[PDB]
Amino acid sequence: YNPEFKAGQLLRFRLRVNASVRRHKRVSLTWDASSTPDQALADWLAAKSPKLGFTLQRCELLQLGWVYGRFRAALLEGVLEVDDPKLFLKTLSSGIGKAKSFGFGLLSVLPI
Amino acid sequence: MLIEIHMIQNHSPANLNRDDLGAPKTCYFGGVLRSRISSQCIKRSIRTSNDFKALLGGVRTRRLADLIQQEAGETECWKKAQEILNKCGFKNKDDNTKMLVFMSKDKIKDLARIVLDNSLGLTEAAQQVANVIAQATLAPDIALCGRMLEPNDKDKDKKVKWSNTTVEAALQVAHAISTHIARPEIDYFASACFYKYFSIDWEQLVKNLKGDTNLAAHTVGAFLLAAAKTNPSGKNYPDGILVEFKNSPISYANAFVRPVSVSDLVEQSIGQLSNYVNDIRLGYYDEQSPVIGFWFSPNNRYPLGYKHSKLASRNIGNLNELVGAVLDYIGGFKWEEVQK
Amino acid sequence: MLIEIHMIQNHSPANLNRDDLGAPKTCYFGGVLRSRISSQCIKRSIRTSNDFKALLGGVRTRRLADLIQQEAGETECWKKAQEILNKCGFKNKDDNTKMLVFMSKDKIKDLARIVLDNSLGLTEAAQQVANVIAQATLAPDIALCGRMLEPNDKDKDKKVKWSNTTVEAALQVAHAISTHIARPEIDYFVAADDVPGIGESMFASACFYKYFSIDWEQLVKNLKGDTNLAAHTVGAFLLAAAKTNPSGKQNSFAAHNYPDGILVEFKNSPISYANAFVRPVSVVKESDLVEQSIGQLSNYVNDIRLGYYDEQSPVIGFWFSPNNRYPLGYKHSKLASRNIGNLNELVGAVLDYIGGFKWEEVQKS
Repeated sequence: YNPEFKAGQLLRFRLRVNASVRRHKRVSLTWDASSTPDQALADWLAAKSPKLGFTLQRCELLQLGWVYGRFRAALLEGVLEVDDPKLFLKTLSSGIGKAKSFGFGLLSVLPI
Repeated sequence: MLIEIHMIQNHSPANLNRDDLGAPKTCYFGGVLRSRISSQCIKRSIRTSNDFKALLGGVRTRRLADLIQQEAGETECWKKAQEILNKCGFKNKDDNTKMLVFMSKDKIKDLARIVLDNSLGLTEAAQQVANVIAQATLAPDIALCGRMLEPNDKDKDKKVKWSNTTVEAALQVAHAISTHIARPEIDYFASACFYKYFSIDWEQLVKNLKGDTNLAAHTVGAFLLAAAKTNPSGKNYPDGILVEFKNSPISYANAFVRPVSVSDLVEQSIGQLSNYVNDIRLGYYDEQSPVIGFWFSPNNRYPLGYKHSKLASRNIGNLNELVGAVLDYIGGFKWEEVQK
Repeated sequence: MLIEIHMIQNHSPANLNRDDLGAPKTCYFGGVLRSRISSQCIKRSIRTSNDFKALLGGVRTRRLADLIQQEAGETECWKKAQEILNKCGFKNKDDNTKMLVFMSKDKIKDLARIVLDNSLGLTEAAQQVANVIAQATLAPDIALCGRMLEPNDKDKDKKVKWSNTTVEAALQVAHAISTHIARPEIDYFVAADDVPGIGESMFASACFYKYFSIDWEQLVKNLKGDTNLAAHTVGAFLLAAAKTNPSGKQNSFAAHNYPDGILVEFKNSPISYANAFVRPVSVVKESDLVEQSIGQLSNYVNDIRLGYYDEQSPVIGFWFSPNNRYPLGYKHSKLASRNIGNLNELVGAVLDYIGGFKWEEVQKS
């Protein structure tokens, strides 16, 4: 597999995220009663997307659940736009979160 | 004597139900693979909807231990409750207090009163608790979903007689099914139309509520509203709404034994259902007592009856007007007065 | 003359009859696994049916003391009634009351009078009650079934004179089998406690083929005449088998479906057409399972008719489908003597062939 992508190229991506935050232990992401889980997850992913190297355009939640062995798993799909071709390759094949040993960090990018 | 409702709807994959492996559930019908939503999912989505909060008067919990210690106020009654409950027998094979309990949210006051009586023997205290939760069934949830409670005899008391703790159900629902085969998305390297069937026993429900009538009418209206305006999990009015009153149960699932293969999936499914309904009506019943139905459509989006064959009493363009007509046929039952 | 019914009916994904482990019943026919509903379940469904609530004259209970106590009034009989019923050989084997006495003629006033009589509460009363159960009880449905009782030795007294208690049932029901391979599926569920702080279920769907057999002469004999009651029984059984389903798991898997193809025939020897489905039906893209099964049934019935033909006894049958939705002889053959569009007139025609009995009058008895 040799992924080559140019700057400013639209792609179709599927990614299962690990909503993990640290407080005063590691706890799952929690939203407010006036907001939907999809909005909170989209905002949380867009917060880290600058450092990752891609720009979110649209994203909807598909499967919000847990993975035992206890971890929190959320499956988000949509349309993303690559910012630069340098940081995107580093982000790929490395992970976008924690618990990478249980198959939580993985991207599948498709040309559109 | 029975209210029969058949619904035609569409549902996006983002609001579906998945198995233990994470994939949407499927079923066979006519030798082909379809999409399946469990009936338990539908019931749970209806009892905890925004249109059924006015008629939710029961809870299913394995933590009576935290419900009892929520109204006494005095902290010094918790082991009292963890002993009275175990004297009753609500703890099961192995573990400890792992039997689901189902009583209305009005006898917890009685449970606290009985717990907080120090001049009462423990055995007769447990007996009083049994008579408390052996008649706590005056809730619309219990009269629409039923309840079973098996008391374990492994750790029973001397006598501690149990009353009738089983209530018969009044509602029959089916696993929802796809009018067609499965579909996919866009591979690398859900999206379906479903149907629905309902049945309510008015006599059984009125028996389970000690003969109350306005409560039964309110429950029927709320259940129909919730079924029409609620999505299973996640977070879309139905295209076809059918209402019938029969004395024997009839289902029309054999309308889709031929998969619908084609914006016209809805139309073809409605046509097939209409053909099956007409065929059953014209070839399985006559005389005695006829049946009368109502076709309600979103702005009459889809008409039914080959555009010439009469088979429904009237056409309704609004969901809110549908509830009143259903309650009207039983007699009276204004919607604005039963909501009180 | 034998009345034989063949019907084909589809079902929604359901679980009507299950074993001790909760899995729906299955069987092997033709080398492949199918879905099964037992005959006892069908008989119990017909017996406990709305269209049969008019001729239920049988009671099969492990306890009779309760019934005689209810019929007695306000007195007390339980102890002496048990004493007489133990004087009679109603079993005490392995501490149970084994005998599920199938005593008919629900009028128990005879035994109530015998118990409430200030006579010798002894072998005389035991003989009287034994005769009462053995002799009088006929009932309408104990003509289709019947195993009146079987007295127990050893326990019984040595002065009892039990008479004949065999009824020679005149009903034959075959286990229902699907016309294809069976596909079982697993459902996963959770408890979801309401206050904050996986199981497995089984189901399947199939299209079934059913077969009944009623003997006219034996039904008449067990009723001691009364042809009106025999015709009433035929009509009631026809309707009950046509429109009734097992009452198992119907609060979660509502499968109140009705048959699509019905075959009724009269002959002198019984013939079953279950061999039409030794080859399981495989679905094609241009039709459904029901149509293919009906086609194979058509082929087999026509073949049997042409192959075992006898000139001394023509076979007269009737084929009915709702609104004639699925014809039998699709290509060229007119296998049935008549085609009918409604079930009520099918029952009327069957009764007319039986004895020219119109529907209304036989409903009075």
